[PDB]
Amino acid sequence: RPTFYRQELNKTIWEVPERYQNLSPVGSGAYGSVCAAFDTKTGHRVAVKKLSRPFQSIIHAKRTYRELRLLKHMKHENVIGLLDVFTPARSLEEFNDVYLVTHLMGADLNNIVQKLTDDHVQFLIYQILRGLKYIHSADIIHRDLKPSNLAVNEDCELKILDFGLARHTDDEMTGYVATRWYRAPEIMLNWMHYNQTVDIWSVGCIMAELLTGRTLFPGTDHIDQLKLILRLVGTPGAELLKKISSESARNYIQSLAQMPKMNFANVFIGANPLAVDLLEKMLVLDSDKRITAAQALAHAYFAQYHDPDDEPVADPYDQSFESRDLLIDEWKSLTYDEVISFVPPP
Ligand SMILES: NC(=O)NOCc1ccccc1
Ligand SMILES: [Cl-]
Ligand SMILES: [Cl-]
Ligand SMILES: [Cl-]
Ligand SMILES: [Cl-]
Repeated sequence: RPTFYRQELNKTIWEVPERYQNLSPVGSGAYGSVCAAFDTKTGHRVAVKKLSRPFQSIIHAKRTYRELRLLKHMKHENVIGLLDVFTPARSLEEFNDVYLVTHLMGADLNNIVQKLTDDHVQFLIYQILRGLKYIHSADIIHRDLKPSNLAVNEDCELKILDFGLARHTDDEMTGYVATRWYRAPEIMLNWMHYNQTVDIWSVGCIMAELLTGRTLFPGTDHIDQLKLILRLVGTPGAELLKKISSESARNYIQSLAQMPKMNFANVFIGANPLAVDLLEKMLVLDSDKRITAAQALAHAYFAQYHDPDDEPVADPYDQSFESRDLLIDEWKSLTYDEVISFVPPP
């Protein structure tokens, strides 16, 4: 066990191993607090998050376990990775606080989206799809891909962030808000059971915005956003209408006048024809028919970067716990086991 030291950072008591030095606050929220630090063992600048109230309810305790399970699994160049997890507790009986450590990320895709060449868009979207092939191979769905969740460094290298965090509230999804502009229509409106194809819709929205500099579907509310979507991709045919299980949602959609799919070459004026082709294969209303991440990596738009021998898949991820019912202290004991069993990366 390392030696820990204590200090108070903006009304919070932080107790961390000696290896972490020069702590300084970076952010706060309902989730907890974050500090930047220097890791003397590895030489990295790191971000350290102290969870707030990790075991205060069954829902909170299960969420803490979920976040730790997801972060411990992710071992890919284009996905956030866990550098360390620790607790000052010396036994399960005194276990209360959880600290998570990752690389310090500077800019997200907002902080750049600058003047992006088509070569920049190729490389950025290639890296998102390489990370998604990995995530999807483990049956993990992100559900919240947007520019603020994509970290980028000075060399244009990209990582996908935000796994296992608290679900977005109803009020966070209301009105003229980027928290909804990238969501697939079937999850925005609870049309049906969704699956991993929801993430490819988000990639299409991100790629369009990198090419134009403008939000693709900046709706002022759920219904305005759906109208913007159907104007571009067309109203649904009877094939897709069958698959909408909500009779109420089906009824509403049929109340709208029918519209054909627009010509994407006239929407994305001047863009690479191969980029236009890929956007048409991502932004398909029927999720059954969207291109997958593994398929999109092989599209000609990425010929400069595609290497099928360096696009790895994930180890299997057992998420049977998600359907399991447990008491607060049982979720907490499961979390404790995962803290003490952590093996740092090479
Ligand atoms: N869950 C997730 O995707 N990231 O949260 C882990 C984390 C965030 C900031 C600083 C240190 C660790
Ligand atoms: Cl130490
Ligand atoms: Cl503790
Ligand atoms: Cl965003
Ligand atoms: Cl597993």
